[PDB]
Amino acid sequence: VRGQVFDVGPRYTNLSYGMVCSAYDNLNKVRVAIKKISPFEHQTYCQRTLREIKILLRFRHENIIGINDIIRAPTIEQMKDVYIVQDLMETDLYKLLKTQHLSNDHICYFLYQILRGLKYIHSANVLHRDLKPSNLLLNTTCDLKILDFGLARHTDDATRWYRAPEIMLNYTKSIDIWSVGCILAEMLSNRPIFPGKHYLDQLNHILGILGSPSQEDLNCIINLKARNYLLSLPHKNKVPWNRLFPNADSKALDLLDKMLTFNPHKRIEVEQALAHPYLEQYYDPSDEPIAEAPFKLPKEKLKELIFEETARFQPG
Repeated sequence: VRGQVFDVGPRYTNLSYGMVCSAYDNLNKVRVAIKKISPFEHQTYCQRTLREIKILLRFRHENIIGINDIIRAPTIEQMKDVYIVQDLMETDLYKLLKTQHLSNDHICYFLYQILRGLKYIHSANVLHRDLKPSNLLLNTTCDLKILDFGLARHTDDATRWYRAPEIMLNYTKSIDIWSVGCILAEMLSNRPIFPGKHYLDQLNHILGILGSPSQEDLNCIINLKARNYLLSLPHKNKVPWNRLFPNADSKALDLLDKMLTFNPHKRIEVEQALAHPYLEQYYDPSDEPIAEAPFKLPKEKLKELIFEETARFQPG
């Protein structure tokens, strides 16, 4: 013990305040971030923890936070906590957007890294489902890494402001691109584009900017409660992107428009976004890898599964 308890091996030496701490890596001689997880009484927490560990251990990508080490007891009986060790990140996009104007070059670079990581995620048959500024970590040289796969789902199976319209009306990979579109909007103005105060308010905010959906888009909504809801709303005209973002690069707004497309079947794909003129300085498909290994219970089995998943980091 070396405090409540935050007991992290010989390897992790200094300390600054499941809870998170910065700490000194005595091997790699860089400081690191350590998340103390205590999930084992709660089936729900065991689920999120298992999913996040299984996903992060399979993934190897520059724009996805890796797991460098896992600290736990050598036996299931003694394992009450798990410590996840990750690269120390200066900041996240949430904190950055609270006080910093982003240059066009930073917006372009951040967007490119987000999309590059998301291409990899999607190629593994994973949906993130909770992309938001606080889940995007930056280091001091503006390298960007995607955080938090606790809520992730297989493509064959969240936070209101970034939620796609079809989540309220109806699903696919397209959910994540909408979130990215919301984040780009937020990078352009330093304010959330759709700050809904409740579930249906989020739809009112989207339609306030996009305008009322077309007959063609509504024809795609087969759920009657959802379609009739949309038909009950007063008509709204589209607000042009250049009215909202008079300073913005016209290529950025073109791409924004294609990401914030109401109909998920018409919405731009991640790989089409990467190939958009806005990202031409960065785009290099051979340097935009896909996953080698795409993805295909009570407390006690999940605890056992978390034990097994974490075995590779043990001295053996």
